[PDB]
Amino acid sequence: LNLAEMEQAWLKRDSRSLEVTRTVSLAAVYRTDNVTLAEGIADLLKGN
Amino acid sequence: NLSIDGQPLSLPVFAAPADPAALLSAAAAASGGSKPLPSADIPAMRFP
Repeated sequence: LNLAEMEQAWLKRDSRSLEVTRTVSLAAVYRTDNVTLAEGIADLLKGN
Repeated sequence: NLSIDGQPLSLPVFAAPADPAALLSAAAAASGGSKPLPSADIPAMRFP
């Protein structure tokens, strides 16, 4: 009975849903840091 | 109306006893209304 209560709650709360992709070019959010990946990756050369 | 010995010369008062009553108890049909259907909603899944 509890499982059926939960299943029917699910069947009422279930529906379609909007779904989106977001392409996050991390070079941009690195440009927000002005330390962008292109030169933030090559300079990293150490066995630290 | 007795005899010389005081014994009654008449026939005694007989009394037909009562027939034991037939027991009778209450018997009633169970009564109850139906239940109304719940509110409807279009689910997430198709009909099949």
